[PDB]
Amino acid sequence: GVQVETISPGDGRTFPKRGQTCVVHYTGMLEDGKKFDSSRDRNKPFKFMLGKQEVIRGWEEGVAQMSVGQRAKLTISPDYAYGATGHPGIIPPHATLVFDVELLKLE
Ligand SMILES: CC[C@@H]1/C=C(\C)[C@@H](O)[C@H](C)C[C@H](OC)[C@H]2O[C@@](O)(C(=O)C(=O)N3CCCC[C@H]3C(=O)O[C@H](/C(C)=C/[C@@H]3CC[C@@H](O)[C@H](OC)C3)[C@H](C)[C@@H](O)CC1=O)[C@H](C)C[C@@H]2OC
Repeated sequence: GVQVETISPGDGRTFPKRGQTCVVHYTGMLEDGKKFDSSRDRNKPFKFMLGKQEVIRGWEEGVAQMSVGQRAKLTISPDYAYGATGHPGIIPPHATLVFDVELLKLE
């Protein structure tokens, strides 16, 4: 599944609902620590809509647990990420992933 470990607290009140757009910054790394992506390096917040099957299960369920302003470490088992398939040339098969995610606002 997905573990959510808080880095910095959010408001504890405003949680994303199905049909709302989450605006986040994130960094993604493999379990061994190798960074593979960062919206911060891209200098553009990442947007996705909850309930629209847009993101890996670990995100769909992990970000749902966050409130606006919260920064958290999401540790995600391969089955809640890219599984045995992986993501060609980025995510190897059977990868546990770690995301640093900050929920900036809802739209
Ligand atoms: C068509 C291009 C389209 C690309 C964009 C909109 C880009 O602008 C984004 C900024 C994405 C990044 O582009 C540089 C890049 O992000 C990663 O690096 C990454 O950090 C990641 O893991 N993310 C992104 C942040 C949210 C969680 C997760 C994800 O869920 O991503 C989603 C994802 C890949 C879902 C799979 C869909 C197929 C299912 O079969 C599989 O089911 C297991 C899940 C992603 C947002 C898709 O909805 C949309 C796209 O892929 C991926 C390793 C590879 C991906 O590039 C492709």
